[PDB]
Amino acid sequence: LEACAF
Amino acid sequence: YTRVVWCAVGPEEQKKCQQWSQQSGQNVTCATASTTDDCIVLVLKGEADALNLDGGYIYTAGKCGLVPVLAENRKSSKHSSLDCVLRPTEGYLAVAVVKKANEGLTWNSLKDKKSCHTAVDRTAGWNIPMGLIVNQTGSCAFDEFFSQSCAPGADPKSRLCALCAGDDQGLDKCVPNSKEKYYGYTGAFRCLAEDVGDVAFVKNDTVWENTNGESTADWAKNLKREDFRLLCLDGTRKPVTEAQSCHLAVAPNHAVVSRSDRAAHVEQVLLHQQALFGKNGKNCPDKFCLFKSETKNLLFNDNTECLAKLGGRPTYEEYLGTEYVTAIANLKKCS
Ligand SMILES: *[C@@H]1O[C@H](CO)[C@@H](O[C@@H]2O[C@H](CO)[C@@H](O)[C@H](O)[C@H]2NC(C)=O)[C@H](O)[C@H]1NC(C)=O
Ligand SMILES: *[C@@H]1O[C@H](CO)[C@@H](O[C@@H]2O[C@H](CO)[C@@H](O)[C@H](O)[C@H]2NC(C)=O)[C@H](O)[C@H]1NC(C)=O
Ligand SMILES: *[C@@H]1O[C@H](CO)[C@@H](O)[C@H](O)[C@H]1NC(C)=O
Ligand SMILES: C[C@@H](N)[C@H](O)c1ccccc1
Ligand SMILES: [Fe+3]
Ligand SMILES: [Zn+2]
Ligand SMILES: [Zn+2]
Repeated sequence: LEACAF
Repeated sequence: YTRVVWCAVGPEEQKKCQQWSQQSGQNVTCATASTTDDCIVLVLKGEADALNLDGGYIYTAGKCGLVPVLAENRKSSKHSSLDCVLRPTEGYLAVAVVKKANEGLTWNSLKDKKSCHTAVDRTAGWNIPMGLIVNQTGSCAFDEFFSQSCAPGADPKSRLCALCAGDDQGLDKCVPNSKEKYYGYTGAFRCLAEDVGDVAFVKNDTVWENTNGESTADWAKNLKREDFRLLCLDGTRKPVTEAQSCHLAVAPNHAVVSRSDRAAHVEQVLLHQQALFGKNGKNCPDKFCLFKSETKNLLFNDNTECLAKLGGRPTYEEYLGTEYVTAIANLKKCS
């Protein structure tokens, strides 16, 4: 909910 | 200066990109992926330099460090005194569209109906409407609100993909790229037009561009604006000429994103490329038009007049606006 989704 | 590697989403964008590459004398070359997220990854790996993205995707890209470079700017609403490239972008109107003949339908009776979305994660097609619905229902089960839907990008075996049709051969059902018949603005509107769905979540401009002869495409050539209505948040229904007073939200214009370390260069090349192939461009229509693709909105929306410089070298959060960023954040809590 705040960092890169990859 | 060097070559800018564009990322095309799907085979049709790849084809347009290849034509652009050829006409640019390889000043632009192409990388292609099956989904926008895959393209975002290619850019992160440095295997591609950039691509134009819907606001919802800019949020994904931004979270990963990519930055907005230039924004799409359409035929100016505000009677301006400045060139398109320097003109601020206004935003587009996210709307909910239904058939006038589907008489009982309003924003308040959408539950258990059939829906058409541009794609999961996109602004008008998903983030705005589902964020509103989740909020109003006080429930995160947005995958159980509509009875069936075509929301490219969702699980192909789920209700959210039940209405999607795939390509000519019936393959790639629900893939989030133009091969899916009901993908994007025009695909979701088509899903409504053919009555596969009860409501389509697109933008104002989509309805106009695919009705009353604006599109000669077979499914759209006979569509009449009077046969459609917009659903306003206060439960009323209005003619599609009233989008200004009957929309779900104002969405940030689609924009080009790239790695921060390549931004300056990508910008330089694009500004030059549009001088050649943009609207009034030296080589458009004679050779190639960057902003045309027979209403399929490949690489760029077909209604784009130019790519505009951004004011204040905005971060992705500034470009999208705090409200929208928080709206996405809130919705993301559900998944
Ligand atoms: C909704 O979209 C339509 C289509 O983009 C807008 O109409 C275009 O508006 C421009 C500038 O205002 C006109 O020069 C064009 O002739 C219109 N195009 C067509 C095909 O009619 C309309 O203004 C938009 N409405 C709102 C509220 O933004
Ligand atoms: C859904 O509801 C949430 C909660 O109100 C909205 O998020 C709030 O947005 C306001 C106005 O921008 C902010 O000041 C609040 O800080 C937000 N609250 C939270 C919990 O962070 C959100 O905008 C709504 N979603 C949509 C699409 O309207
Ligand atoms: C290709 O890029 C080079 C470098 O800017 C430029 O000199 C040339 O005019 C460009 N040609 C086209 C057709 O894009
Ligand atoms: C939301 C605002 N910060 C943004 O620049 C914007 C405006 C119109 C269109 C696109 C983007
Ligand atoms: Fe969009
Ligand atoms: Zn408004
Ligand atoms: Zn700033």
